[PDB]
Amino acid sequence: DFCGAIIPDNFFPIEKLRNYTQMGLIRDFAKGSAVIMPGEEITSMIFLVEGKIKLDIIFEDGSEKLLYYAGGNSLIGKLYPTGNNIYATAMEPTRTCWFSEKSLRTVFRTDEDMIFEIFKNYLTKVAYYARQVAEMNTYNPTIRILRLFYELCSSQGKRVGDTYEITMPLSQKSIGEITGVHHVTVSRVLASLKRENILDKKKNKIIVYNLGELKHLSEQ
Amino acid sequence: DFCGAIIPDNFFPIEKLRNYTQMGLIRDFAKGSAVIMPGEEITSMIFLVEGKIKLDIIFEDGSEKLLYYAGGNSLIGKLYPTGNNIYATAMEPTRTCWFSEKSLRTVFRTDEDMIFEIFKNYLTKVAYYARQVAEMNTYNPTIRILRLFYELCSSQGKRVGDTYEITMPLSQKSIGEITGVHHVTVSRVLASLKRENILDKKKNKIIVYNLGELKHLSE
Ligand SMILES: O=C(O)Cc1ccc(O)c(Cl)c1
Ligand SMILES: O=C(O)Cc1ccc(O)c(Cl)c1
Repeated sequence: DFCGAIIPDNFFPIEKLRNYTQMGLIRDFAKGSAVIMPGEEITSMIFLVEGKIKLDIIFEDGSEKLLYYAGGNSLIGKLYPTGNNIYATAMEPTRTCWFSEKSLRTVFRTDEDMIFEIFKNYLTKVAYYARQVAEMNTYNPTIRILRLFYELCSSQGKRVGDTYEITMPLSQKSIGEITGVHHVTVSRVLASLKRENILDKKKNKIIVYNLGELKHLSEQ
Repeated sequence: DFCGAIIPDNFFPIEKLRNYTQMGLIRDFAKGSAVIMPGEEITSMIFLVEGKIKLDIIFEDGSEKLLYYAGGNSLIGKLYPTGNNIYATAMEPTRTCWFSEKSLRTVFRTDEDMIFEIFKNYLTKVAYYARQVAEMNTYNPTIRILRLFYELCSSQGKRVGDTYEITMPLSQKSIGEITGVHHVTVSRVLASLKRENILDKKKNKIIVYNLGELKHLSE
């Protein structure tokens, strides 16, 4: 039931939707193919059976921004028109199941519990983006990066001896896109955290050596 | 079925939940009272029967930001813990109806259409805040104000002679809360639009005198 997310990746997965694929439409996408083409009117929820999708918004002038990444058991909630132009691409071989409104009605008639899993996925999304707007309007770029590391550590960090490890590949490019901070700032902040023996951001994991100092710095 | 919103006010209203408030819990709030107290854990959808609520987020340092305004038939979607500290206050005398998960099961067993109205309400919120993040990362403060005015005109400007009128009280304060732009920028932009005979943002209405020019300046 917990609908917090720290990064916009794998928002509240619903693995149980796999039990209802007969009620929807299976569609596959090779790496690089468009799951949602720019300008395409989507009126389906799109369940990712396995794979990976990058989901962006496109503005009227052609500029493009990351919204989120989605993996196995993720759900794209675009049942109705929203007024946003969306471009979603497969990052690897991807199988999806598309559920129209009518299809979903058959799902919920079979399994009431599915309604609430979907609410939990929408809610996780609203809480994520609503907080992010507010944080962007409150905290400077360096503080947003520190808050991100601190939060990630408290949500996903597992203590291995005298330290915490967060097992995820979080690229500097991805940090930039998620925080809306320019690359020199990202590199400099990450480089000082490593230098001062607080946190080392590696390719495959983040190691936090001093969580109280990271917290303390994030609060300045 | 349209799940757009230009301003964080009266997100996708659900009038038909009025039909089911006997399945929920009616709670009344006086003007100035906390509908959602700071620190309060909420596990109900909260339907606004009548009145008005200002709903804010509060950070660990006690700093606070507007998320939205809600009026009659609005829905607060806080059925599960989110990890955000939320503070919601009644701006007028307010009647609400609180729907637990259990109460919602009863609603949906009765009328399956309510499922989908709630989906529309959530989808409208996601689309609003996700777009706002991306725009904040795309467009400078002044262009975000212009875009706000042009999109409001396009969606609900009413033609009156050579003008378009947007009938709403939208304060300079609220313009800054919505756009994330500081007051001195908001005042200078509004004063320049008025100077240049493009747009006059008055107290209870906004008049657009040159739409094509506003369109152009926003781009
Ligand atoms: O389509 C939109 O405007 C925003 C959006 C994108 C992806 C999602 O999964 C949702 Cl719920 C909304
Ligand atoms: O509770 C939150 O973290 C965000 C929030 C606030 C109000 C709402 O109606 C929703 Cl759906 C979410």
